[PDB]
Amino acid sequence: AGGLSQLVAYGAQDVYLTGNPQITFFKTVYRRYTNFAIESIQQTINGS
Amino acid sequence: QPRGYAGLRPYEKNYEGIAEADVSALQARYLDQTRGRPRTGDGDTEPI
Repeated sequence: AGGLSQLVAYGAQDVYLTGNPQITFFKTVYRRYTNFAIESIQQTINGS
Repeated sequence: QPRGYAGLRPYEKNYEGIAEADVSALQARYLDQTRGRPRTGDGDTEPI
């Protein structure tokens, strides 16, 4: 019973979805990125 | 001392209780596969 009963319901029509699996969903790879910061700075307006 | 130890009121050295794991090990999965379709198992593969 439970989720185990779905895992074992495995056959030919699952091959196109999970055979020779390429990815998982249970581990996210985050990409290391460059170091940066964002600052809001007021500009001078010329004219009235 | 007049009365020798009658042996009554005994005790048992090093009596430990039943081992109780706190980690709470994962449930064991079954050995029998899920009874899917009994007569049309593993697809049909219709032709053109």
